[PDB]
Amino acid sequence: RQWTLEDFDIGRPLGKGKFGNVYLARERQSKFILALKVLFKTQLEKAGVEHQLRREVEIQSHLRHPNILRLYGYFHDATRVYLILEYAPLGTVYRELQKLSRFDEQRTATYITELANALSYCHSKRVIHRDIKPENLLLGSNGELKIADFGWSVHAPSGTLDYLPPEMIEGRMHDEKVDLWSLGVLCYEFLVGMPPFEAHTYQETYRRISRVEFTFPDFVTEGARDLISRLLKHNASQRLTLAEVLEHPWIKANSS
Ligand SMILES: O=C(Nc1cccc(Cl)c1)Nc1ncc(CCNc2ncnc3ccsc23)s1
Repeated sequence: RQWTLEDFDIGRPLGKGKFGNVYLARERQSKFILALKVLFKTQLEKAGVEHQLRREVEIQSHLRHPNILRLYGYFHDATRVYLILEYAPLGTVYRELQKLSRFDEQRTATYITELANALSYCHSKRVIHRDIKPENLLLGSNGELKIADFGWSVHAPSGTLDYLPPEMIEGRMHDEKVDLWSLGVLCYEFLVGMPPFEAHTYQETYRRISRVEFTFPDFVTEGARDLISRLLKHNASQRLTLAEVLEHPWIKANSS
């Protein structure tokens, strides 16, 4: 179907960045509710990202998983590009973490399981996400995690610095293990309420990631310390596999 903007009723903003806003939308004919992200062509070409966008759409025509948000298609006009997305009724994990401050051990491990299942599938098709962070994790109507925004994704091998591994911040070669590090940064932020290498400047953060300089607060349990520490390894190969995450005593104990 050759979609046009007139096929939709547009509703409230769902979110917004400086690439474009996301709006609630309803397809006029079916009454189907979805999300429309409105990207400006000027912004995309002035940043030379039009190719990464074209690849995202292409990657998202193949990926089908309950824990990956759907990109149903796209259409353009004179000035803007419109992405046709699955609506995530419970919003972002980013907003949920701001509200709750931090996540208990049970909801953390459940998210990490859902994220690990999504990434396991992605890594099978040789797709690496590279941009795992709370703002790209959204919540389905049953509170289930969905990974979103495949714009920075690539086939392996190939904002803030908080979630990026050493091999990536140092402009070097990298593979799947990128997502494995980001999963460990997430586990930590879920539990603590802030990411492990947080600093007030880009340059302090960069120093902390490459030297892997992080400490745990008192309340983090030994099983969680163990998971996170086996994930946040400078040497990519030493890290841990998704299968080792999913079969981890802490995940098994606490995941629902
Ligand atoms: O942005 C891109 N690609 C992109 C953008 C700019 C440049 C390039 Cl190169 C690529 N892709 C995305 N895929 C999913 C996205 C999530 C949109 N947000 C939401 N979607 C559904 N429900 C809710 C509810 C709360 S927010 C929200 S964004």
